[PDB]
Amino acid sequence: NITIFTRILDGLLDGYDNRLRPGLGERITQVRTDMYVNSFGPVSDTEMEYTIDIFFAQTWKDERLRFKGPMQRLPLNNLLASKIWTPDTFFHNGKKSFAHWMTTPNRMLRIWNDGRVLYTLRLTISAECPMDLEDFPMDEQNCPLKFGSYAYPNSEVVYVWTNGSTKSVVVAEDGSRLNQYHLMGQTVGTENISTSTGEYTIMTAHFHLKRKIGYFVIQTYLPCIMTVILSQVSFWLNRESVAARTVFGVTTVLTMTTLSISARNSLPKVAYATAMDWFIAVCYAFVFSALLEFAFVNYITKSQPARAAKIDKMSRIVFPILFGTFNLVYWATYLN
Amino acid sequence: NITIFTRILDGLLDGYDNRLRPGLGERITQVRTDMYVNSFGPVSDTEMEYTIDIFFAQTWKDERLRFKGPMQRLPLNNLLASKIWTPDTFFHNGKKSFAHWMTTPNRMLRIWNDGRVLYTLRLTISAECPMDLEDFPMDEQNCPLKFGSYAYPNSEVVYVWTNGSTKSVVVAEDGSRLNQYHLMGQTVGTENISTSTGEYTIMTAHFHLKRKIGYFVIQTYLPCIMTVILSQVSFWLNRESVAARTVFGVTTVLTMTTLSISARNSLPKVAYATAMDWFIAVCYAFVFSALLEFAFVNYITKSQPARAAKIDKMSRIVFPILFGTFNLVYWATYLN
Amino acid sequence: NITIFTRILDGLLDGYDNRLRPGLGERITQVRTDMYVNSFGPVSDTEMEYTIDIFFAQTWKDERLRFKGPMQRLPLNNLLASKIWTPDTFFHNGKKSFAHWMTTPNRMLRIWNDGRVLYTLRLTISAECPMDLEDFPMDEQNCPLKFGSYAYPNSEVVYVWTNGSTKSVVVAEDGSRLNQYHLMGQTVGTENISTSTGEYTIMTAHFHLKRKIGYFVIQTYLPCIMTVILSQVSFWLNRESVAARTVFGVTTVLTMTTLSISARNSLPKVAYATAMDWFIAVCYAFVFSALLEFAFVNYITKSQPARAAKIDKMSRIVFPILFGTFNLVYWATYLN
Amino acid sequence: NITIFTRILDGLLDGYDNRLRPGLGERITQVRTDMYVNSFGPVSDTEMEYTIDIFFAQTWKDERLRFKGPMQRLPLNNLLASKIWTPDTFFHNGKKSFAHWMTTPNRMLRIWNDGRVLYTLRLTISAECPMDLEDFPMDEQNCPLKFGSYAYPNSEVVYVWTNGSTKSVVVAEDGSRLNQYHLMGQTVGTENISTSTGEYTIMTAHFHLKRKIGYFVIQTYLPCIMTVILSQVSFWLNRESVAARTVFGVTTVLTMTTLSISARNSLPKVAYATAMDWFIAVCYAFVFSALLEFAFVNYITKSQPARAAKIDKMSRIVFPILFGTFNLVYWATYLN
Amino acid sequence: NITIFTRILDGLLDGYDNRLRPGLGERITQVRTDMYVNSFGPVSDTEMEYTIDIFFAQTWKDERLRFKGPMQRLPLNNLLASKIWTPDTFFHNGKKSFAHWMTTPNRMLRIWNDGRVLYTLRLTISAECPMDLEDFPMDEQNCPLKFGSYAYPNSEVVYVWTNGSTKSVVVAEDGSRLNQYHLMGQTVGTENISTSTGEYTIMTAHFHLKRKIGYFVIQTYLPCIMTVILSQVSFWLNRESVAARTVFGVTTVLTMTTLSISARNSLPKVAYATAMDWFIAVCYAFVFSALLEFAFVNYITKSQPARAAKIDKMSRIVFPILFGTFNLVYWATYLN
Ligand SMILES: *[C@@H]1O[C@H](CO)[C@@H](O)[C@H](O)[C@H]1NC(C)=O
Ligand SMILES: *[C@@H]1O[C@H](CO)[C@@H](O)[C@H](O)[C@H]1NC(C)=O
Ligand SMILES: *[C@@H]1O[C@H](CO)[C@@H](O)[C@H](O)[C@H]1NC(C)=O
Ligand SMILES: *[C@@H]1O[C@H](CO)[C@@H](O)[C@H](O)[C@H]1NC(C)=O
Ligand SMILES: *[C@@H]1O[C@H](CO)[C@@H](O)[C@H](O)[C@H]1NC(C)=O
Repeated sequence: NITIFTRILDGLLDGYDNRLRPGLGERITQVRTDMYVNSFGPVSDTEMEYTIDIFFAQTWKDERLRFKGPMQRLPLNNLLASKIWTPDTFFHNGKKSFAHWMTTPNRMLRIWNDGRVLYTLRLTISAECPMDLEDFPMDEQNCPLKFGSYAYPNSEVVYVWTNGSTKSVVVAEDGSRLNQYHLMGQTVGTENISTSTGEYTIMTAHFHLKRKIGYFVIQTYLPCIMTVILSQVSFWLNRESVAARTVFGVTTVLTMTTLSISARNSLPKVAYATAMDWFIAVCYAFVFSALLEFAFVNYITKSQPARAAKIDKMSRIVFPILFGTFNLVYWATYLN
Repeated sequence: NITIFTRILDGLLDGYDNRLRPGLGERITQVRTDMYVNSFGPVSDTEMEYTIDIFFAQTWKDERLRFKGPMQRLPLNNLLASKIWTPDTFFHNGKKSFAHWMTTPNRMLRIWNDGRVLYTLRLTISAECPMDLEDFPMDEQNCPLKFGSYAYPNSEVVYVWTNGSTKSVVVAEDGSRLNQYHLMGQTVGTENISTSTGEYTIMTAHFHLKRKIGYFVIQTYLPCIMTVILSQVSFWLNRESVAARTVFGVTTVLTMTTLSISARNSLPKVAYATAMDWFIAVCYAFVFSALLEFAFVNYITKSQPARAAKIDKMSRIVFPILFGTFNLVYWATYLN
Repeated sequence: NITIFTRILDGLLDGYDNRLRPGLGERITQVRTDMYVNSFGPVSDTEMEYTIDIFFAQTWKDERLRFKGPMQRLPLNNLLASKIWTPDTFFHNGKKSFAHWMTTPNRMLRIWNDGRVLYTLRLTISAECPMDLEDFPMDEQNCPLKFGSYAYPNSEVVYVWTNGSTKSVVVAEDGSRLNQYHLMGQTVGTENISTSTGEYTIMTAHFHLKRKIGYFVIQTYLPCIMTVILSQVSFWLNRESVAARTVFGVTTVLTMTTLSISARNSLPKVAYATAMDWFIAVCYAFVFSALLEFAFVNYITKSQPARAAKIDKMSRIVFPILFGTFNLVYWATYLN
Repeated sequence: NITIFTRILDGLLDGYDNRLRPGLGERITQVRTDMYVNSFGPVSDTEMEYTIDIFFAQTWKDERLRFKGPMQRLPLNNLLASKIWTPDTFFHNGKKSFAHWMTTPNRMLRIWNDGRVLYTLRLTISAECPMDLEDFPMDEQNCPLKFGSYAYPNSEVVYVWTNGSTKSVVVAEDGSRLNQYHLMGQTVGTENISTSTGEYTIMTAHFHLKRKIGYFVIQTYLPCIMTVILSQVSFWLNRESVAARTVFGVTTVLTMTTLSISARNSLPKVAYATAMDWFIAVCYAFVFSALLEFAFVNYITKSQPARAAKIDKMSRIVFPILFGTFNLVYWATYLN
Repeated sequence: NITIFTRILDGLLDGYDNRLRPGLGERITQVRTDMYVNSFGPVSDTEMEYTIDIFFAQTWKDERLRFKGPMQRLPLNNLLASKIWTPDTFFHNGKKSFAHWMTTPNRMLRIWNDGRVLYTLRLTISAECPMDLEDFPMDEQNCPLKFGSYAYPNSEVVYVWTNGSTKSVVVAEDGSRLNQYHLMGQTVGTENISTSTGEYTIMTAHFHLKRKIGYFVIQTYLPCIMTVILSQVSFWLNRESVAARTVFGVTTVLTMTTLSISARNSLPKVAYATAMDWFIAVCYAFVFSALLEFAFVNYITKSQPARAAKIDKMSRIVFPILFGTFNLVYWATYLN
């Protein structure tokens, strides 16, 4: 009762050429793609890439595989995958894609009487995600995933998402777990590209990432915030205490300087200014300006002590308000 | 007397198809899994994953392999592994699983007269272990290990642990050696998951990890503890010594600041506060507040020196008690 | 109607030897190469190399593959690639070249009735790009890409770019995206090299890279600029304030020192001076010289106070002008 | 005269099954192992592992390979290695073992008339070496190397070292070169282990490593030694010089603090105290205590100046002696 | 006219056994080796290894390959490489050697009528280069490259360099480009080694490397040089300025301390002192001694001010001369 299955498989491969796509010279082969994200791996900002584990699935029609038997489906494994024609799908932005072979090559092959074929494949893709860090860290990144045929133009093989966008891409609840990103949602798109070798259909899946703030708050913003507050303490010290107020300005300015370098060490070496950089510069100005106020006051503490005292007392109030006022504009500007 | 063995093996493979699971269309194939952990590799907190070396073993019944002979068992190696059907077991959370091929592919295959099959396989899994670092470092992590069929639904192939939980998972005494973790114990669990391709049985093994404290004590807590004590020394200095007390506050605050950044460098970039972070903040407040006390005292040392002296003398006692009182609440809160 | 295709392929391979190049002993095999850069990967300055993803394409004539049929072209995949002769092309400067095999080996094979063959191959090359960092960061780097035959001398196999330079190399608009480089343009070149085994033709593709400045401005130049300004503040302080002015000179000089080490940490360990290094040295001299002025003034503040005061007042003006004057010469010298 | 060799090899493989161990069902197969260490690779303390390059050799008896001919030996290469049965030897603690295939798979196969077989194989093992860093750096580590059969229990295959321990393991004079370790010697051991699948013989080779001190002396101890001496200089300064002595204590304490963190950065994240840590703590106490002495003296310099001066003068002598006395106990305690 | 080539190749393989070396049992096989270094890769000092890309070539005589035909040579590729016997050459010190397979395995095979064979192979070797850093950085390193047979003793296979040393090893002009090394020249050597398995011939190629100084000058020496000069400035300050001179000594000593740690971070963890370390120690003594002079002077500024002033004035001259005098001895000692 099992030998029946074996005979059918031999018949299907009898006179079957895997080098020829189904329906060659008769029509255009249609392929349906559905993606299930097993886990959305970490996003390496420095390398401008991300890791993803998916169960990539394809469906298409092959008349040569039509069969009649008691069983309407033929679940199988990688053993028969190489014996028949499969599309030469590849990822344009996939820099290094390697499948999993342990314990067994994770491949599923199913066939129905009508000749429909289902070929689900597991993959891990280190695809690149270019990002415009103009509003970093309050940025919404759109990491795409582009794949298509390598040798079959749009006139021979066509890729189309199955059903709607919701069913086309499925993300596991526990899979979408990142340390510094929120997976807001997913979208799909298709387009044609003309090249030297002809037109090729392209399937693009976009993942909307909303960076979660709070790590940099504990890392960069707070030290800058407290650093500015530390410098303003010098305004409460006597003018004649030249040495004491000198340390406050010198130490704070250097403290801000090292934070600027340290903060960008983890950040990618992008040749443009981010929102964080502007925030650092403002904090640098406050501490730097505070030092100037002391130096200017100390310079005129002899000729006109009266005005010098007014500046010191006035300074204690002006700077905290300006720093507080700036923050509301800053955070409100980006958090909206 | 050895040729007898060779003839039997040829007979078993005579007319045997490895593309068809045993008992197809007659019943549901039952698989028993037992795991022996050769060594529990290091846990990379930054990468939120861990390494494990195990002798994964599976057992199932195949009537096609029934044989009669003087020997009741047929120990073998990887040579015959690929010649017969094996389950397409894979690890859902296994990000990169690679077997060991040196000196020889570590695979064992045994067969009995009844047709029972034993297939033990060695593997090294870089599986991911998501962790909720709300109580870090005093946290108990539950790193799971999920595996199941990739192409055979729950209606065809079923995985079940053999005997009880104790015998199902075995850990070598010397294997469970980690630098910053205690292997409290192991547990097993099974569940069904419904997907587009059908229901699949899932086997989950949970390892209970109790992080061992003491590395961070020598790394983060003690420098913070001594740093707070260092700042309080300024309370024992004369008020007029403005420059001397100034250095204590400035240096200590920056010292705490750098520790906060340095401490999280090894810690993963998680977007939420840990218990250690709260401890750092409190230590920051003490040193920061100590500076305020000196600044406030130095500001009113002219108008009302009497009250200023009282604050200084009172400060020497209040702060150490508060810091000592806080620690008892802190450690007792988490160590319980 | 499909079997016709299968018969033709069998006929082509009937009596076809892939170990013999086409037109052997009759003429010289001519190969046309066209390159399409899918994406210009990051350039690792420390490793003096770069990553590139290209669709390398070759064209040549093979009389043995002449065929007659209804279809004038035979699109195919990697399956037939190994069945026929192909050139042993390799990259001389390619340190580690690995192709992409997922989902399928990205290879295209096309044949026409005349016998023309097109063999496009995807590759990722970690080629080395030697750079002369004499004008770093204002440098224009010319990263080449050299490839040629490994076993067929120039007398047997010849590589020539197809059409002009513009069509020979094509770069995708989104592919040429780097963090700290501008892809100004591309060029091609060919040359013969004589070795022990004979003459071999060489095909060289040069990419002109214009480093984009601005990352180092926020990283190195600005801290140096503000550091120099910070030191000059000591010139506005009273001479008798020995301790206060002492901190300015000491802290600034060390600040410059650490920047010099930190700046070169990311830079490759090149045994020669860059333009940035000279800029750092000048900034070091200003801060260092400022300390000398205070020390010299403090030494003669007793014997001849009159001249000491003149130097201090004069110093406040001389140094800022010299630093400002130097920058115009510096930036203008390289930005031209 | 060469064809004679070819005929014999064909005869040996005629009717030879590599899936059956020699002497099956007649006796227990005996295997002799001899190891020649080509080079003892570096030991990664952080990863708790080491690299080793060896020419692993095995010897056993196979009656099926008995032959008669003019030549008493048959030197060969990897070509015939896969054609005959070989043991499934594997390394229990080998985390990632990969052989060398360039230029050719480094395998030797020799056969004599009696049927004795010699199978030498080159390997590189990233085996793990657990270490008890209780006396670090003055520690003697015993890195083992365990290997045995994966599928053949102790009742079928037995591993035994050949001759004595000296001949069993051979280390090249230039191979045993490490940056921070001395290869004192080697030893061998055998034991039986009972598991679920049966008893398996185990062969263990232990390498005695005596860590060479001197790198940490220039890295950790000396900075601590000079740091303590630097703090004691404050004892030679006048009491009224509050600011000057303040810097000594503050800077030295922070200097010790950063050394503690920096020292353990290279050290593995072990959750227990090492000998170096205790040495650091003592040095921390001296600098910390020195600050207390100044603070205590400065506090009572008004009420009882006489006793304050005695403490300062006495302090200059007590602390250096205690630090010197402690070192003799420390180094002598571990260097014995 | 092409079929003639195909027939000859079939005849050569007709009755040809690749498991038997040529001239077996008749003479000793002689192999000539010539090396062409495509590029001398970077030398990783920390890992004590280097990367090299070479076109390794071998030549030997095989009577079985004698043929007669119109063409006197048979250029080929990797296709026929595995069909015939080749030596089992391996690199003793090669830790990880991997060939290049893209676009095609870079292998050339040529045969002449007499039976001479040429087999050029491309390789990339991460060989280890032990170094004695006694005179670092002014050191001349001799990185070797050892290779030989793995299974054929010296009595069967012999390796000999072809012609003289100049022709034996060839280095491309642009290939020998390193960041911190000069390729002074190359040499070859041969020797016999006796082991358990017999005598094996060894071929050794030595590369003479002259480290280029200048990177450490900008990294370590200059900061130390300026640091010493900075400390000596305190000698020009008034004795009563206790606080000011205190900062100079404290900051400079710590600055030297951090440089010592930072300098060795890139340097390998060698357990012995280098020339740079001695230079650092001397610079440490100057800054450390300068602090002692101030402390000693400040201690006796009351009892005998006259002698204290003499020391200060004398100190300003003695220390710069000693530091200048030391450098001439230092650099001249190693630069000769
Ligand atoms: C691509 O080409 C096909 C040709 O049938 C067309 O139907 C489709 O709309 C095109 N897609 C785009 C995005 O232009
Ligand atoms: C999974 O399905 C099987 C069907 O027989 C059932 O017996 C089992 O209880 C199910 N497991 C769970 C966890 O629901
Ligand atoms: C290389 O040799 C060929 C021989 O035909 C010649 O035509 C060509 O000009 C040569 N190229 C160069 C750069 O000399
Ligand atoms: C292991 O078992 C064998 C059985 O023959 C015995 O001879 C040997 O002594 C045992 N080894 C140990 C260490 O117990
Ligand atoms: C190695 O042995 C051969 C034996 O013929 C001898 O000719 C050669 O000189 C020996 N080489 C050395 C370095 O001793």
